[PDB]
Amino acid sequence: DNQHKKIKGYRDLSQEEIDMMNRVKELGSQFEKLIQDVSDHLRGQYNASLHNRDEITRIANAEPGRWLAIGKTDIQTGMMAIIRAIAQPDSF
Amino acid sequence: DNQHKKIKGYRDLSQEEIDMMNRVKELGSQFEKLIQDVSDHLRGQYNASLHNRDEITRIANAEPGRWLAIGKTDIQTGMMAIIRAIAQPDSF
Amino acid sequence: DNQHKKIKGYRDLSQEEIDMMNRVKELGSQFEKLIQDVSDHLRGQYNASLHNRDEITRIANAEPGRWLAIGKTDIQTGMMAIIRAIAQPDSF
Amino acid sequence: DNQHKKIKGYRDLSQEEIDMMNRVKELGSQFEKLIQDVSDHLRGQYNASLHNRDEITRIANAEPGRWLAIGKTDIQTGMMAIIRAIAQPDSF
Amino acid sequence: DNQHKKIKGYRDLSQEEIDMMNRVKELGSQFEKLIQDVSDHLRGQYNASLHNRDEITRIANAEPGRWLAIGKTDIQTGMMAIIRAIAQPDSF
Amino acid sequence: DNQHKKIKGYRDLSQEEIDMMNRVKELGSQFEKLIQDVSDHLRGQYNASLHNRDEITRIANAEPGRWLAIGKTDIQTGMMAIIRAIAQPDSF
Repeated sequence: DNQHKKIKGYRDLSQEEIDMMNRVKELGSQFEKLIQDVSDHLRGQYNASLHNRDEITRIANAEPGRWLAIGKTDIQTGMMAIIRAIAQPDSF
Repeated sequence: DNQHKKIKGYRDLSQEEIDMMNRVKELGSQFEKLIQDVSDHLRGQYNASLHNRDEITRIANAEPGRWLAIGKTDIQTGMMAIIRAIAQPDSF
Repeated sequence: DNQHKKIKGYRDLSQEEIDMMNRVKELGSQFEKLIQDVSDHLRGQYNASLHNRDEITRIANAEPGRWLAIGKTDIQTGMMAIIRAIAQPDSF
Repeated sequence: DNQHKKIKGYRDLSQEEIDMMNRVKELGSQFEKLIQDVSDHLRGQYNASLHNRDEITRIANAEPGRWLAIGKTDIQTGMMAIIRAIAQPDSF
Repeated sequence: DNQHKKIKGYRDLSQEEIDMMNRVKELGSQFEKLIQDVSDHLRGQYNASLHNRDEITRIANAEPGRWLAIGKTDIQTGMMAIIRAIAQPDSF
Repeated sequence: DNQHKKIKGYRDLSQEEIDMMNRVKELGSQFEKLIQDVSDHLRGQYNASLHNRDEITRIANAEPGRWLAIGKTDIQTGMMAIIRAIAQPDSF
């Protein structure tokens, strides 16, 4: 379909550009694995700390699940910006 | 000096927590290498395209150096948020 | 070349999806025109105010060129996020 | 009440400045309509895909509702920054 | 344990640097108090307005709890960036 | 002129709402003073370190002026979001 040629901003890309975009994506998958690992650590920390009210309150005050979510969003939009720097669409 | 114990929010950390923070940092160094690589690609692209006004205008309109900078800032603040999710400082 | 099929995350798209992505892009071009208009207003404001030190200091303290730049970056990354919500790449 | 004169940062505005602020707001309402349209598309996509587990998993992995929400927040804060570039409050 | 010396990026800090970091943190606690105050105002506003459908719809359309949450996240990441400007870790 | 009534989104405000907005602004001026203080510290640090190439390279690698600028932008947009949570404009 060459669907991309139907989207505004399309630019033809070299293999080097594609490889660089794929590299950002592969590095991102390593961050995704790391984030899943941190999330499992947090789930365990909470489970172990059940019934310890002071530690449950400490975890709630630290808001680690929220901070992990912020980090995930920043990593992903950062990847998107690096890829746009490579792909260089001809649109605003 | 135990300087960190002089900073508000200090919490004692386990080795697992330190290892996880170091992992985020090591993955970040891979992104830093990737960003330096993209930046060199851009420098070459501009050099090759000197005197080709239409392509110099295309590069200026795509603003790839700006987009790369945005991506770097997002990757770094994302790392900071994941590390805070691990370290869990006891402060706002 | 079907270059996009060489990029990780590729998904086939319907015409409706392409139309929606093009609509975001067209609305973005209206914002780009608006931002260029505001930038010209600022250039005039500064020119008129040359030699009026108090008003030059007021403009420098308000930092309108910086705020306009922040707005441009937010509009553009917002467009990128809406387009990802439509295109739904199969990658992190 | 002239309530705005009770808020720090107040600056008197010209009609041109008000018109420009209203234009950003009107362009924003077009983006709000577009975002509502994308949200309805997503609701349909999910409904059609109910019982197709592989496609429900694809949608959940793509997180399009989250990405649309990120785009909405960026469009709105971008509007706020362009308006501050026009209005130029005399405060930090 | 000198745990911080086990984290990459560690740099020794002066008392002035620690005092400056503590000041950012103390100013942050004032913002946290302010945000809690605004949140209580919103809870009251909603309670008073129960049964007034037009005003409940106005509040839902204004999304003040969402905007307050965005402000909290920006204040906190801003604090983190100022503290990094002071602490100057030797890592990406 | 009641200029604000000419801007879309206008809502009448109570004195409590105005006081809360002014409080955010006053707390912001304390952050602005703190940021100016950190900026002066950085200027001194650089001056003292002139001719010490290793320390000049350390400062350049830490990018503290950039991080301080990021923090300033986050503090200011955070203030803007808290104020919108108070003022609750009737527009997107």
